[PDB]
Amino acid sequence: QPGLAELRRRVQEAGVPQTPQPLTDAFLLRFLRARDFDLDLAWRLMKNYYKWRAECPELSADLRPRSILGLLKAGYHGVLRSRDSTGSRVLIYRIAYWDPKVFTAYDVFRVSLITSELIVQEVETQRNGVKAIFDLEGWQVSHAFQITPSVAKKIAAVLTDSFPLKVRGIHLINEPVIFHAVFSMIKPFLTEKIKDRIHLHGNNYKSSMLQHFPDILPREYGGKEFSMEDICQEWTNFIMKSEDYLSSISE
Amino acid sequence: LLQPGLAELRRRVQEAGVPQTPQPLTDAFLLRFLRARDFDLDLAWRLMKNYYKWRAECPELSADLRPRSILGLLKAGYHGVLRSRDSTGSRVLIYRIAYWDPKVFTAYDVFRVSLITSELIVQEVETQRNGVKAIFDLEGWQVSHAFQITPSVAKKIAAVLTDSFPLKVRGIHLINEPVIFHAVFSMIKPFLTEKIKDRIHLHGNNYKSSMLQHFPDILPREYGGKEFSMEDICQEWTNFIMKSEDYLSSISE
Amino acid sequence: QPGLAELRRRVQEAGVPQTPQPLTDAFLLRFLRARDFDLDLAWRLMKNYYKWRAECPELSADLRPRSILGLLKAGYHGVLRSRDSTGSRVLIYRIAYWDPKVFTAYDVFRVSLITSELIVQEVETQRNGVKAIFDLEGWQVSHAFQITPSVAKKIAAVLTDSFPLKVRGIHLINEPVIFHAVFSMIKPFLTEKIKDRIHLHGNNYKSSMLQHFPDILPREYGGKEFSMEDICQEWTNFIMKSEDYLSSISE
Amino acid sequence: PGLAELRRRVQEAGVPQTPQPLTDAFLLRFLRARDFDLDLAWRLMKNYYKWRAECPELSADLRPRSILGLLKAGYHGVLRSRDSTGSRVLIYRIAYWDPKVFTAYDVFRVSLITSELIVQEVETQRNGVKAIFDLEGWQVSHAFQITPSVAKKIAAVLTDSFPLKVRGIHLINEPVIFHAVFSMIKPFLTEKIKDRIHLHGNNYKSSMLQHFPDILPREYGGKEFSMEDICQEWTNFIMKSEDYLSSISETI
Ligand SMILES: CCCC(=O)OC[C@H](COP(=O)(O)O[C@@H]1[C@H](O)[C@H](O)[C@@H](OP(=O)(O)O)[C@H](OP(=O)(O)O)[C@H]1O)OC(=O)CCC
Ligand SMILES: Cc1c(C)c2c(c(C)c1O)CC[C@@](C)(CCC[C@H](C)CCC[C@H](C)CCCC(C)C)O2
Ligand SMILES: Cc1c(C)c2c(c(C)c1O)CC[C@@](C)(CCC[C@H](C)CCC[C@H](C)CCCC(C)C)O2
Ligand SMILES: Cc1c(C)c2c(c(C)c1O)CC[C@@](C)(CCC[C@H](C)CCC[C@H](C)CCCC(C)C)O2
Ligand SMILES: Cc1c(C)c2c(c(C)c1O)CC[C@@](C)(CCC[C@H](C)CCC[C@H](C)CCCC(C)C)O2
Repeated sequence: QPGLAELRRRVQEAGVPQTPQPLTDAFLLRFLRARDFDLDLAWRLMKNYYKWRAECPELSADLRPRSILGLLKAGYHGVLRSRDSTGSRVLIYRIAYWDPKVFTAYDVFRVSLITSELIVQEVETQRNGVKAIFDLEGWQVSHAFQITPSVAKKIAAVLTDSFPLKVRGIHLINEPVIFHAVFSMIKPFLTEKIKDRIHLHGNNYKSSMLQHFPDILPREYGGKEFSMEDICQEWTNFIMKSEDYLSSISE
Repeated sequence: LLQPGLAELRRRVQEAGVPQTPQPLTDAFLLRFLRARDFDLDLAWRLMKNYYKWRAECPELSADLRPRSILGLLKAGYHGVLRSRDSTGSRVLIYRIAYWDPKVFTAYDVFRVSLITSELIVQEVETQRNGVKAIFDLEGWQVSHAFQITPSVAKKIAAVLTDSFPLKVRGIHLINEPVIFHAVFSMIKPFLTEKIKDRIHLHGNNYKSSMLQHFPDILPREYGGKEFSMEDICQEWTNFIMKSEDYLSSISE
Repeated sequence: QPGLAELRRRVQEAGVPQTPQPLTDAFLLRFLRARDFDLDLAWRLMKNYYKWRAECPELSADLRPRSILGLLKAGYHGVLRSRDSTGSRVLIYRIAYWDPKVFTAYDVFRVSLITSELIVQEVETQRNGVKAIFDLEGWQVSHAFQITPSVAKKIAAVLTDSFPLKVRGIHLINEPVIFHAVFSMIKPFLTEKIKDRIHLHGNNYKSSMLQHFPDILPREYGGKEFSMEDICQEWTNFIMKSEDYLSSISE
Repeated sequence: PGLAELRRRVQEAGVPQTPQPLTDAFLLRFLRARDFDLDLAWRLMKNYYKWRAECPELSADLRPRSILGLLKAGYHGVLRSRDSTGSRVLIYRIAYWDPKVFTAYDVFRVSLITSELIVQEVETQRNGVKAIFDLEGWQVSHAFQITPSVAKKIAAVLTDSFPLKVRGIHLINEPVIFHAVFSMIKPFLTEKIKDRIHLHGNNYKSSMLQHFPDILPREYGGKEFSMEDICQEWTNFIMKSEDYLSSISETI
């Protein structure tokens, strides 16, 4: 790979912490692939990733799952069994299974960080990226109370050059009108390729979702072969089985 | 062959001193109000007082009903009326925002097009009985349109729609509407009865099948019909307004 | 009094609820005094009041103060010891002391209903009305989340023709600049007189407020004699002392 | 040092060699704008040329004759003195922008012209600029000119597409709607960036005197000169620079 050992010379001569993430070839590949081996942006992303980590100890330091197990058990999150036509990983998040009384927005954010770290190891996921589907049915004001400006800036960074993962699609379903109306305002001021990656489907999402993701959705969203229950429990399994590797890369 | 409440309405009108010009207080004219409220005399009277109150408060809309000043808008293709009534007998009106040039015409000019049309169709007994449905195609909506809809204009649209014109409004259909219209609808909903809320329909960009449920076999080709085009009915309606200009003069101040 | 006899008769003819608030002459005089003994206006107000009460049982049914005692102890609300120069009762509300995670907009609205039911018993308050000062310092997006269009409609009603108290002044201090844009949207839907009774004073409110309320404000707002904390405590003690009277007029 | 590596990349990447000559002084604008951080300077340089190629209707022509009418009207002046930190201080008056005669692009070109003139000053490269926008007389016709397209260009030029450090943006007499929306945008900006944006409102005299003591025109609190003075002085400087501005413009 053009820049496999080349990039490590920038890593050594800068003084990047060797722990908790061992600076292996397997770890350094994440950053190059995440920018299509553009060595220049790969280095900015690596700096931004560790900058993001040093800025957020309450989030980035701890990847140990046992703390957000209740959320996974409640069925907040599952990853689809298959990749989409572009080979991207497809993730589903379900707002109605987040209890703001029990779990804070930072706990919920950790779930994405955990999943992101496990799937980023997959080569195809590095090349093809991820698409994320947010089912906003069950949105309460108590959820909104949790999304402070500080939380929103962290969502922003992690989706744009602060994590070694291409975001290839953000899909919202069952959003409140208020979400769609505000987004309508910010939409025209966004770049051309970015507003091609954000999709607000509303309540009548059936067919737009099938255009984007044929054959691979759970029954709840128009598919025919499995349910959210299945993939949630499956993904919950994968995370708890990987809890040791997750511990070994924590602080 | 006495009409319920007509004799008494004619007396209340006289005791209150309702303006005799520009529109004469014929039986035909009074009956507009009674029919709009299904012959409930008290409600027809409250309506009739509201109608004159609204007119007096908005003379920059209500005084001049002559079409000449708004001919450009009709020529552009802003407004047409369907040939057929819907299945409940309503007149069906179509307004197309994309043919309103806001550099050229103000919100008040556009509003006058609706007043002119309403004053013409309210002469029909079947329209008095069965009301109107209006379809707004909001494709091509611009910030220039939004800025013309000042809080003042919104109040006069609300005022005129709230018990101030003797036409029953049986349905409002918006198609191709920007998402913000939904937020605006949410803000106004608590001020509406369930009956009225259920008459307002925002269909979105994928409106064709939903709007065909309401208007089978009578829409122009552009909206899923197959017998005529929008252009045909804009021309025909424009024609009719121009032939009615002598009448429209006589009911102007 | 002009119209009391006719009102008594109308009350009887129309089947106005006799419970939980008994239809004494004193109660009927609230409606007459609120409308300067204009019978038709007083009758209209009375009907609007019962209409409002029936539309909003979540607000009107319960005037028991125990559920909102926490808000009163936090220092949300007090009433000035003196009337203003025109004989109006003067109320203070401090948004910083409403925790929207703990109290809903409906709980906060109920505080005003309780206070209003208490002060409307005063003949001078019926004659001279009220002024309310809202200190919006500490306003958060989370206070905004609770002000739905439904709540906005109830607020509008009670300030205009659905509650038998003349509103002689609404003063906002430390209000976010956004309130001015909201005020522009609302103005056409209000008459010249009511718009004239709404005052937004900003962060530098002290001299403009003193023009309206010389000598009577607490120290926090430019007066000299007492603190907000004193008047919150006094008003809390009074609301709780009145708890049986309040229970006696609750459904 | 950092200059040598930048020059290498410039030759390697095929950075356009015209209209502006790629001198050591030209490259130093980019190094100084990012305090000699080579990665940041090179990124800035790349963004600058990218911005020019996407916006040739703005970037190709810096000749001032097309916008002399706007200068003569009193739209724009530069303070005779730098501020206490050495920044160049620019004043824009929306009242004197007739949006029927000049587009937002015309008005934007004035700022491009002023910027290409002051970036030549070493102390300006080092200490950046402050800009004051007097929004008295803001009309709906101005807002119509500010499309999303224009908004994106303004954001780019203020952030990472022009080699001038923006040290402060001051708005005075702004309508409520600027303040209302900005208050919604405020919490999402960084701490450093938020401390560089200042909305003074209608009562601005004291707080403006704080940031710029003894250097402002009479109109904004000073005593030594008028806006009209510095408008005319700046207009005459721009026009005396018209050959220079041609030399850094593409051919016609
Ligand atoms: C300025 C934006 C106004 C706005 O969006 O305002 C909306 C929000 C939420 O308000 P709500 O009272 O919690 O919920 C509303 C009621 O359930 C209503 O009865 C229902 O309509 P219906 O089902 O009876 O027809 C509405 O459905 P939609 O119309 O959304 O689909 C629902 O929204 O408030 C704001 O977010 C407050 C914070 C600013
Ligand atoms: C690397 C990575 C992370 C870390 C990630 C996501 C993706 C696609 C990633 O690639 C998507 C979700 C997110 C940003 C976590 C969001 C946490 C919040 C608390 C979710 C709850 C509610 C939101 C109001 C829902 C809308 C979110 C979308 C607009 C992204 O975390
Ligand atoms: C008697 C009568 C009148 C007078 C009338 C209408 C109807 C159904 C009537 O029966 C509907 C249209 C309206 C209110 C005129 C509207 C004029 C404005 C300027 C149109 C442009 C833009 C609107 C923001 C689009 C949507 C409006 C709907 C929500 C009504 O005039
Ligand atoms: C009889 C009566 C009631 C019942 C009353 C008030 C007055 C003057 C009355 O005379 C004023 C306050 C109000 C309308 C309750 C307000 C409840 C809300 C939830 C307060 C919080 C936030 C408001 C967005 C702050 C601004 C309020 C003013 C614009 C009124 O309750
Ligand atoms: C290199 C450079 C350029 C090129 C520049 C500015 C500055 C400080 C620069 O360093 C400031 C102004 C701007 C961005 C051009 C503005 C053009 C528009 C059409 C002005 C009119 C109206 C604005 C909506 C007023 C407020 C703008 C502030 C929010 C910046 O051009």
